[PDB]
Amino acid sequence: SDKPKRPLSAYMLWLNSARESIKRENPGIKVTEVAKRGGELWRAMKDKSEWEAKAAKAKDDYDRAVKEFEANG
Repeated sequence: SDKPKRPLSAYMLWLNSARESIKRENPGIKVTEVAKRGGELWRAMKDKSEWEAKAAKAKDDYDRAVKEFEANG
């Protein structure tokens, strides 16, 4: 397999689910101003338990899969 979905922060998972809808509604906003606004929708949407818990899942499928990813010496 290739590089597995590395584990990250919850606010990040949502950042990926809104990265496309973020640059669209935004004027090609810079990556530095993309996080300042991404923090408003993140806490203005529903909650974090969605992504946060989701990160754990990648964790299990990440420690076990990375091995396969690292077994390509």
